[PDB]
Amino acid sequence: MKTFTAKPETVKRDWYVVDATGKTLGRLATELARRLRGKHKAEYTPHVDTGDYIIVLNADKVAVTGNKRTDKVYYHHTGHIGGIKQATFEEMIARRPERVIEIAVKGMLPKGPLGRAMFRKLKVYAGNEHNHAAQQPQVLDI
Amino acid sequence: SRVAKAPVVVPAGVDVKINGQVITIKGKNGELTRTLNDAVEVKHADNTLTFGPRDGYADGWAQAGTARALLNSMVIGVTEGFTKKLQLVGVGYRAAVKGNVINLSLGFSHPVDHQLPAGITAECPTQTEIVLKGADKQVIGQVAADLRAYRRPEPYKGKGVRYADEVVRTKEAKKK
Amino acid sequence: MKVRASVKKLCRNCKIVKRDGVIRVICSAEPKHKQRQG
Amino acid sequence: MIGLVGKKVGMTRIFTEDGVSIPVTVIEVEANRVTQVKDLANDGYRAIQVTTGAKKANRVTKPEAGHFAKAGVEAGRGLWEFRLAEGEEFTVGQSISVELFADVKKVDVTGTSKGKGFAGTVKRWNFRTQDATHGNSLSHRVPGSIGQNQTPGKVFKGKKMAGQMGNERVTVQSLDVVRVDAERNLLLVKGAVPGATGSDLIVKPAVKA
RNA sequence: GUGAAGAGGGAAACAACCCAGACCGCCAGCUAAGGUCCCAAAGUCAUGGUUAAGUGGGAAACGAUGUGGGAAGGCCCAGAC
RNA sequence: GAUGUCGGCUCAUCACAUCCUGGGGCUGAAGUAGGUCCCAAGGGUGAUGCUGUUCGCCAUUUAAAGUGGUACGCGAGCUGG
RNA sequence: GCUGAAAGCAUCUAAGCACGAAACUUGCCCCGAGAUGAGUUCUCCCUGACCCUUUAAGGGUCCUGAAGGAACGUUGAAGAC
Repeated sequence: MKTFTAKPETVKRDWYVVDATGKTLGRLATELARRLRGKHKAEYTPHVDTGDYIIVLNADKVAVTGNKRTDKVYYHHTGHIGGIKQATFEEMIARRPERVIEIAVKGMLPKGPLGRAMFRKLKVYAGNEHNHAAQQPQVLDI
Repeated sequence: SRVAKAPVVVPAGVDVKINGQVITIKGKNGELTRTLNDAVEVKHADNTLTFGPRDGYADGWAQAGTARALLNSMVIGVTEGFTKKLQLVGVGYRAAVKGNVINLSLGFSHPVDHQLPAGITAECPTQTEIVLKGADKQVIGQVAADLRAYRRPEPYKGKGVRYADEVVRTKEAKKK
Repeated sequence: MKVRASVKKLCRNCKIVKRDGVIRVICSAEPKHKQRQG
Repeated sequence: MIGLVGKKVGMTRIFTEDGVSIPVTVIEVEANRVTQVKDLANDGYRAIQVTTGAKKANRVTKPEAGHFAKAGVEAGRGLWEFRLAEGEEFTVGQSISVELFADVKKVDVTGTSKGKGFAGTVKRWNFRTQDATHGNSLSHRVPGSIGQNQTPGKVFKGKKMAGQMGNERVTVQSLDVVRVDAERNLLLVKGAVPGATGSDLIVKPAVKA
């Protein structure tokens, strides 16, 4: 016999909704990533995406400990010689509430085409209203 | 701590209102309120307030002492308020109050007009005097500091806006 | 303001205070006793 | 506030009685016809879409023709949008004329500059030419060095080089309004504006003032 | 001693460091150095402390009421600070 | 079994131990001026006589004529004193 | 700087409340949904059959070809092409 492998055309994916208010950023992000990758399923197979669709609400209310709210810096480079640009956690929340959770989860996911496909299943929202009522998400507590 | 041990005496005519952490004081001078820190136990008693630390909070005594001081200032606030006296020193330095605005002539090329906050009223006995009245100690101190900052007392003649009870300690340039 | 690695009291009126993680000497009698450790 | 769409007619002078010559650009501003009003509820922002001039009925496609017919206006030579401030409102089919600028006295004129084609670095970026003599070998107008050495190992992005010059949208700010002539559909602004004669110009009240 | 003339695991990568020398095959198990939130396998482990700087996760003489302890002192309820 | 040297030229980019402009404390800071230290890279920071010269010294400017890194930046860009 | 304990006092800091520079982020200008995360509004146009099977988001046949676009030509203060 050969070890069972998941088939991309027959995997079962479910929808969940998560409220991010008050949650620690990293401790929420790890759980989000492990469910996006599908590591909670008995059918987990490294080369196929078996994770679920997760909806995150109230991304602007996510919490961090210590002085991270003013001291965590987000660097990126534009590609030009001046280039280096930075933003603190507070600035990111004021401008992009969703971006912080998105990039934390992205940093916790495998790199490569499959990892990007996995990240595609994450729907992050600043408010507590989403447009995906038709997919009937289940309430998931993290 | 041992500042916080001494309870504050609630006199007649003033009442207290507590919702766990946010507190309210009402008296003849008016309305004062704040939210105390999460580590201090506000506890009204027979016409007194007693303050103590909570549990699981390090440095709860320091916060208790701060809360005791603030509430003491509130009680002294809603009754007879607070007063700050400012003096103007220097030739041509004048002050005048126009309703809710203080007009200062401090030797600039432009007029200086200061807008008072909600609870503060000003009154100029002379042009070299500014008397401030209000219930909030912090606000009146802030307003006095803001007025002082326009022309700080320089150390060669003491010219500028000073608190009435202030020492300037002038000095001479080199000699002669 | 004196910026030094070694800040000390210089007279009886000078006092050590730590403001925002910085050791400072503030002195009520002599203005040139002000010091910050940097 | 909104602006209007005109066309660059040419450039002349105005003589003032006190013996001053003012170089002016003559901008013909016909009636601008509002063809669509965009609002926050439907389009997510507030703006009006205007048309001006005329177009040959054979050159207007039934998509464009139907869009014009909905507004009930005649076909123009194009469509432009102006972002609306909080105060003003307009209605579809309304026509706006040049006396909008009756009391403005500074405008911002936007147009497409004249196309210079593929231009060298001396013309495009004001690079200095090298020696004309003294042994110079085939290198009188070339750019010279373009990078450092192994340590960068590459040419930095955004380096100034030869390429297309002109034929791009350019705005000139804070132009004096010299005359508004409603009956002639003329606006006269002090100075030069981008673009060749007969090209479209967008005139707006000065944003910086 | 190791490389030379040695593989493999670890050390982010990294002849010569650590554990440990590869007869061949197995979709068997068990361990060493290193690990057990996630990338990336396995503790979001139990119990007590200790640090708040991101120490951890780069630096000295030299400074400082930053805190967790210990052993000794002086003063003092007539009354210390 | 080849990594062209110096200077100039054309073109640069970055660091901050900031020359100028900006903020501030101390003065043995009256003002005019400064001195010294702290913060701060947004922009700007001479063209000439001699010398192959970098430099230097001049003679006049300027708001100021910064200092270093970049194969002492740059010869499949140029010159070659 | 203000109020303010620890550490009867004090103390810009610990709770809390203010300020403050050509830096920063905007505001001025340009590009920009391959922004694969490819978005938005208005408008225009096509609503005939038949057959064969593996049956599937299947393939042909005949009639039909619309909105539009291209080609070609007269050309351009557009442009190497």
